[PDB]
Amino acid sequence: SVVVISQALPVPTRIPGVADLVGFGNGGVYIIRNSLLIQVVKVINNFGYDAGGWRVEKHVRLLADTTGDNQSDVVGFGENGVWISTNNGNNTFVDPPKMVLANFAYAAGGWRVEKHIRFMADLRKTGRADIVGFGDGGIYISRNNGGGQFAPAQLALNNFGYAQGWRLDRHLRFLADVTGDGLLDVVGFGENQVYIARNSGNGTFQPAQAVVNNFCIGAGGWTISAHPRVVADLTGDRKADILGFGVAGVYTSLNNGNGTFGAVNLVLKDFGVNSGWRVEKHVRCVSSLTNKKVGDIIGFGDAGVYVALNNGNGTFGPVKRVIDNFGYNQGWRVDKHPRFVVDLTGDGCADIVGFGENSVWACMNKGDGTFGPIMKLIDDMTVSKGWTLQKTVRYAANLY
Ligand SMILES: C[Se][C@@H]1O[C@H](CO)[C@@H](O)[C@H](O)[C@H]1NC(C)=O
Ligand SMILES: C[Se][C@@H]1O[C@H](CO)[C@@H](O)[C@H](O)[C@H]1NC(C)=O
Ligand SMILES: C[Se][C@@H]1O[C@H](CO)[C@@H](O)[C@H](O)[C@H]1NC(C)=O
Ligand SMILES: C[Se][C@@H]1O[C@H](CO)[C@@H](O)[C@H](O)[C@H]1NC(C)=O
Ligand SMILES: C[Se][C@@H]1O[C@H](CO)[C@@H](O)[C@H](O)[C@H]1NC(C)=O
Ligand SMILES: [Ca+2]
Ligand SMILES: [Ca+2]
Repeated sequence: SVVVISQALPVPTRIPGVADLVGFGNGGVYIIRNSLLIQVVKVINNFGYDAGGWRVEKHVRLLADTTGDNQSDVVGFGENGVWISTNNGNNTFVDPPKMVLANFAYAAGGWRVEKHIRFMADLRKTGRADIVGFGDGGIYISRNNGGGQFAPAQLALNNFGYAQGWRLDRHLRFLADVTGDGLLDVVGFGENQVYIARNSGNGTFQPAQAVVNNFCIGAGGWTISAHPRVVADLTGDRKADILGFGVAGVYTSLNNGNGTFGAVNLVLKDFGVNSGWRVEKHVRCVSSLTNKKVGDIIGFGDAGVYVALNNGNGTFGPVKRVIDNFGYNQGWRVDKHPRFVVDLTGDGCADIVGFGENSVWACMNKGDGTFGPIMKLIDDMTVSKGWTLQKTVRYAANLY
């Protein structure tokens, strides 16, 4: 499946891939390299709660390739600017980080976790991640001109910003290719319409175009607290479609192929509020689990993990419980135990990793959307080793 950057998952992972694990702990940054030797390595004495005063409430911490060598660097939007530790290539990183731009920060430009969104993305096909922010007046970009040189921020589009009424408690904003040129476009679930804005590839987006009168707070009664929405390729043409977990179950609107969108249809009477699914209890994801390389549905429910496989065209097979674990009944909690659907093995069929109370656990896809046994990875990066959602940030990420 394709590169989509979302609020929930701001660090995309590759399909196929062998993702690593990265934790911003109280003491700094730690990695678990996906390899024959599984261990935790501390790489940076910074970007932590007690290593630089980093706070989930004020600061943003991401991974992105900022040089074009396909190795992920550590990027932090700190108190007064953007800080970067680059990947040295050998399971080490530059420490300390350097400040590349005095903007996109709590005390540089007045950026706020409660009002604004900050991502890193290669928006101009340079091979390097630019800084992209949904701020007050619209979307701002700072161009990554290479050699650690980031240009002053410029307005990319006067839309999708706080000034245009966009709110984190009502609306959703994504970056995803909806046209097929490989450039990430804006997809925004607004007050009463889904909008797209076409990336021109030059640090600007085209005027926003309304494409769907649904999936929004004021179009079908879609709420942030009950009804998660995602953007993903459901058909295999590498153009993103829309999928929402609504009241009756799963609704889609399929891309016509040019970034306009078709009718909204209920495609599966499961994974929705009426089947007992709750944002506070459960995790719902779309990722490629099969050799069809299309979005399949995965839900971490009460009794375990449930999967519905896409036939290749956006229609879905029966729901099956594939793993009797990682579920609310087994003690897993949204507010304690991060769970990700990510390729860990390199076959293109996403696997499961969960940061449990005591250990990190994985479960491998057999290659067909069914799963083997649960595997212990390590006894670290967990609640009992001092990791909480309030004070730490954890990701699956392809470091290399
Ligand atoms: C006075 Se901000 C503080 O600066 C030091 C370097 O002086 C840096 O090590 C920290 O990471 C940074 N923390 C944040 C949150 O920005
Ligand atoms: C790239 Se900072 C951005 O700068 C413009 C002018 O440059 C200012 O009006 C914005 O309010 C400020 N902050 C945010 C959060 O959008
Ligand atoms: C009256 Se809603 C408002 O409409 C205008 C015009 O279409 C659009 O440019 C804004 O982005 C949209 N804002 C949200 C939050 O939906
Ligand atoms: C009163 Se539910 C509402 O039903 C209509 C069709 O009746 C559908 O278009 C909406 O998308 C759906 N909203 C959610 C959140 O499920
Ligand atoms: C009483 Se849990 C329930 O089990 C059925 C199958 O028995 C499954 O199809 C549902 O989607 C699942 N819901 C949740 C929240 O896990
Ligand atoms: Ca595009
Ligand atoms: Ca796999």
